[PDB]
Amino acid sequence: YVYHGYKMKRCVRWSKAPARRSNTRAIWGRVTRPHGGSGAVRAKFNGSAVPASAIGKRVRVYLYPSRI
Amino acid sequence: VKKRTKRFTRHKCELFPQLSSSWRKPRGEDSPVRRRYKGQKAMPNKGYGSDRKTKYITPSGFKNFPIHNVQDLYMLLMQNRKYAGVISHTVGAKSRKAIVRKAHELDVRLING
Amino acid sequence: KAIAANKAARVALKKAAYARGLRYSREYRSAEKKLVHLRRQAKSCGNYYLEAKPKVAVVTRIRGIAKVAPKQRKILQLLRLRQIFNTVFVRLNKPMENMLRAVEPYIAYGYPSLRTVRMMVYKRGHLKINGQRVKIVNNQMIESKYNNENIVCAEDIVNQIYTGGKHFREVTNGLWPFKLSPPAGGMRQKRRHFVEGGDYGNRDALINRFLARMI
Amino acid sequence: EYTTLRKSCKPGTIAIILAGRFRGRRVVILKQLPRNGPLVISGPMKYNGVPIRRIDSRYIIATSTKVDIKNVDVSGITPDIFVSDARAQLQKKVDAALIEAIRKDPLGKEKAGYLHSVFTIKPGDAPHRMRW
Amino acid sequence: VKPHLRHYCVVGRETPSEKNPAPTVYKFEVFAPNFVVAKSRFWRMMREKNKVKSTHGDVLSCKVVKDRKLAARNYSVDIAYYSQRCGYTHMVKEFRDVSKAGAVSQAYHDLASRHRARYHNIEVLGVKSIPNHQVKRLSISEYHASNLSFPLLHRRVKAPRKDRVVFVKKNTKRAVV
Amino acid sequence: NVEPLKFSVELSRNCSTKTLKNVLAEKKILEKYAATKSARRIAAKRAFAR
Amino acid sequence: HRPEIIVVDLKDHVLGRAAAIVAKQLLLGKKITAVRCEQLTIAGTEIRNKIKYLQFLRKRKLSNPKLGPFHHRSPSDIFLRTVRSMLPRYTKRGQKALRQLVAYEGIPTNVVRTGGRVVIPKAQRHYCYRSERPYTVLGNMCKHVGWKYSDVVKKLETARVEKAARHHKKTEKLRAAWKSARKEALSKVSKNNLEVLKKFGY
RNA sequence: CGAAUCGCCACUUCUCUCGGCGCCAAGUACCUUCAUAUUCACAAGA
RNA sequence: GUCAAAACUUAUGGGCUCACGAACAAUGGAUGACGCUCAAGCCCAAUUAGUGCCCAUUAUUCCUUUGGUAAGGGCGAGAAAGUGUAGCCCUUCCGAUGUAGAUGUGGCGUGGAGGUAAGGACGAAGCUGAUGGCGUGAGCCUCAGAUGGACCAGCCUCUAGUGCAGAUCU
RNA sequence: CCAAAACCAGCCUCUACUGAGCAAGAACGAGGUCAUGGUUUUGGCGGAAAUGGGGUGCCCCCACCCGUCUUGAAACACGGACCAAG
Ligand SMILES: [Mg+2]
Ligand SMILES: [Mg+2]
Ligand SMILES: [Mg+2]
Ligand SMILES: [Mg+2]
Ligand SMILES: [Mg+2]
Ligand SMILES: [Mg+2]
Ligand SMILES: [Mg+2]
Ligand SMILES: [Mg+2]
Ligand SMILES: [Mg+2]
Repeated sequence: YVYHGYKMKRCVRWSKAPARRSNTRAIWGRVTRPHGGSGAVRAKFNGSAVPASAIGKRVRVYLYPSRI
Repeated sequence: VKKRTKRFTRHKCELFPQLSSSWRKPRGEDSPVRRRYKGQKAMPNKGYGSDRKTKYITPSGFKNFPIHNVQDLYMLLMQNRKYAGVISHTVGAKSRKAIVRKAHELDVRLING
Repeated sequence: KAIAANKAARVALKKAAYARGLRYSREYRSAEKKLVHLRRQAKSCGNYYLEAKPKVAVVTRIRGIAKVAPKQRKILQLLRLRQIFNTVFVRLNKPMENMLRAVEPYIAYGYPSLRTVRMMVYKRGHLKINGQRVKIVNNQMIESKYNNENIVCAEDIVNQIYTGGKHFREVTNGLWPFKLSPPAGGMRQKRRHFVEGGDYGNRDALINRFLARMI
Repeated sequence: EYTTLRKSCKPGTIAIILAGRFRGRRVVILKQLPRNGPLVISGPMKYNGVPIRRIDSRYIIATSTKVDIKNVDVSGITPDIFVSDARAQLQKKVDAALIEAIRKDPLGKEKAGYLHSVFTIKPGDAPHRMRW
Repeated sequence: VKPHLRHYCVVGRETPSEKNPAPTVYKFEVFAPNFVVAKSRFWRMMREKNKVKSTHGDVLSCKVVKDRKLAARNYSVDIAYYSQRCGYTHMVKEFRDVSKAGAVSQAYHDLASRHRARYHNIEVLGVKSIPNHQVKRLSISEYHASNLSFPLLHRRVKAPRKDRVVFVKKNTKRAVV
Repeated sequence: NVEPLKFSVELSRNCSTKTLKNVLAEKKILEKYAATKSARRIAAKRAFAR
Repeated sequence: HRPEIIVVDLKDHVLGRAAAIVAKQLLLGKKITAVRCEQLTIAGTEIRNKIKYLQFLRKRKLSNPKLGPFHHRSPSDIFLRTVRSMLPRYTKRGQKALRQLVAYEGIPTNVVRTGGRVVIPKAQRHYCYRSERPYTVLGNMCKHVGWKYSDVVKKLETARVEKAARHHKKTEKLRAAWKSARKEALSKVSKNNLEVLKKFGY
């Protein structure tokens, strides 16, 4: 769940990659299991909840870890 | 990693300035809190007991042990990785100079050095 | 000295458990081939075969513990069905068939397959030991519980609680009543009888399916 | 040696990079590292600009397409290796071998072009319905 | 869907006694979801007819019966049923289906709708396959003609589930969901 | 569940199967069917998915 | 700049199914723009539905109708109310989603010539009604219920259609070019590609 | 002012009852830049 | 169907239905609302289809706590013969709601006393506190006062005029 | 400190009979997972970072004023403005 704060904060390569210092922030999870008989899945985002502001909003579900 | 990090506050302490936040068990048949309706405040119980080998352990990893004078430091000489002296609030800054340069020489930890 | 005598025993017990379950495997394969010949004999003879009646039901408490009457409430305690999806094997005496008939809305039951018996005893099986509820894990665990030259294997247990046993009580009583999980894929209606399209009551051999999702 | 690296990921297979700097890049899997270690996919950089470098098997999609690159000597890819002349020299020695290994195959002209390809989850696109 | 009701033939008898040393065996065709209900309906008729009861008898055979084939045919199902609104309506409706089991289950859904009649109120009384002509009923008679052609008019063609879509461009089948 | 096709062999109800492996063979209603874009489109999407 | 809007074309859709599907997508963040809400259908004769609406209109606060339930008569305002009744209209999550919906009578010139128009197959009238059962086109009932612009919209709908149709044969020479240009593209140098196009049906 | 967003188009963007393209060479020829950004990590790019 | 998790409105199921339909006369307005009508209704059956899913303080399992007058083992720092503490240590098992009420508590806390130990003008008590820390909790402790100005916490024993949102309490 | 991958364990999920069916049994293979256990590895961050707490706002969600006598209190039943000392 990628979003942004209003100030920059430490990111994964804050020092190695200055180019990457947004006030953009991201909250990671895993798809955990399918939810319902439709395409929905359950994502736990780490130990924490994802914020309720995230709702209705672009989650980005990555193709990894790959299986296939 | 604590069960509950919040205080178990008294019911409706927030409305009444006089009430201390400190817990009192609710009573009265109609108490929403002792009837334990789901939207209400929780009550303390045995189930919130902290894990028992991490209990009493401050984030430093030490169990605090009160200290008043330089002699107390030797009560912690041999268990200096388990206990950390917390110097009492009322020892003088005078005496604390003495506790502190000695709590340094002995390798005992101090919470407020 | 004793340290190794514990080996002479632990080695001798699987030698026994091997010998036991080799017999039980044969006593199953043989007993059923013999029970196929007869029903197959009879079809050739234009003739029916009255299959021997079940001598063991896997009763399962299926409603919860609230609002239950003093008579049903006692029968469930004597069945040791004190929670929801508890399970016990009770052999089908008339006196039991009259207990089961008294609390059927509270239970699902039927006639366990040998496989159903294996899964419960191996997976969900727990001995009572010093009142402790002890997960089965060793045959050592079983021979200590059952001081009985007959009952040594976990295969001894599965035969007793399936063949109907001479120690069917000696065995099933030393087992804590089984604590099954709710049937995966759900029940149907814990309120109606099975033939009503519900859940409770005798459901014959079908219990193995229902009880399989649980184990 | 030990390797649980999955059957779908074999040396000389083409393999989409799902993550990291080289997203969507088809990349031949040159070799798996000496222990159950990360793959060393290579571009070849002559094509898609992917350097010899390590990638975890979880972060690529091993396409069914491959190349019979048993002929190529990727032995110079060892963990101890992991832009300096010794390394710039290494891939040059390798990509030229790896690149010709691609040439030997019938339909080896597409695989050169197939490796110039960049994967992208375009809208309406359903990888889970995809096979590879 | 495959038929609602399997075709069982439950055979059984009152258990032998010095009272009745060589008891009659009773065959009994049933259409049940499963044998445990077929065995049940079988003991329903044993006490409602033979005064023998489930405690005192013993089913000798629960086995399901094999389908006659698969060709489309024609079934005269004879179905007694009950209600407060009607206490015992004998009623030979005919149904067109591939199997006795299918005609019968088809007769339960038919019977459950036109009559708020549950399975256990109903009892089948027989399910003959019928030849074309014997079917007095006019509805299925329409389907007898070897030359019958009809349109599949005003279809709702839902997509294969894998392909279904919430939003689509209007004169296209580009997805937009 | 079925979508009638423009093709249709002449035939009699309850006809036996070996009669059919016959008659459609004498027309190749099937081999003729795959020829159509309506058929190819189905095998086409069935090649892309495959 | 325009946001990722999707302009659902609501003609001949069931009112409440389209309102239900749309009301869900608004929650999933879609920024829908319903059009031709005049053309939404409802089950039953118009008289069934006028009486349903006039029983709606019959409801007002006696104490002060001014603040009472408001009986919008625009088919679009009727579709917005129908779609706000299907979303959490008091939480901000839903108050937000409702503002992400823009109903229009007809298809307005800002929304025309903006992109293709989507459709909701689950809310299609043919998908839903039994075809021979009577149905209420929505802008038709609401003309009888007070909407005053039912003929203003038809005059507009006539204009966009006659206009869109004029542009459809203004471009017939153009579309015909790409059809011809593309067919002769197969004959071009795409040889091996011509076989990879035959497979897959291109 | 750092942001979240991640297909476009006058081949859809009419009506009434497989739209085109884009996805790494402006093209099917792989000429040809990519590394050390050192195996995920907001795409560090639009 | 939306609200609402789930049939992104599933069925490659049957019937029935046009106007209503979905366990226990008067403020306008209630299948809960919308809306639904080849249903989003009713009867029936189903579960991917003649080749399911969602939600409990429930169940099961895992972690932790507490209780057991439960079962055992043991006796770099620790290893106490132990009801109870910061539990001597470890292991396993079962229990846990609760008004009136009963009981427990090396349970909390207050004024005083016998002791012990200690602190204080390098700042006692008191008070203030996005001072954190500890304890299930009553609470304790520390930090900081740009607060104060001189007393006083710990521990065991003794004691009581000992703990307050509510008495139309003073 | 944040991550990610792996390994092992655990765990979980995913023939027989019958006349095509079942009341029917395993196997192979693969996946998932540390809010499971043990094995590190590899990167990211490092006057600051980091975890925790605290504060304020929001979001989604849950949530009937307490005490009281009473079968029954959110009651259109009583007592209840605030605080301090008692
Ligand atoms: Mg149910
Ligand atoms: Mg009841
Ligand atoms: Mg970015
Ligand atoms: Mg939903
Ligand atoms: Mg209690
Ligand atoms: Mg006093
Ligand atoms: Mg404050
Ligand atoms: Mg007093
Ligand atoms: Mg009264």
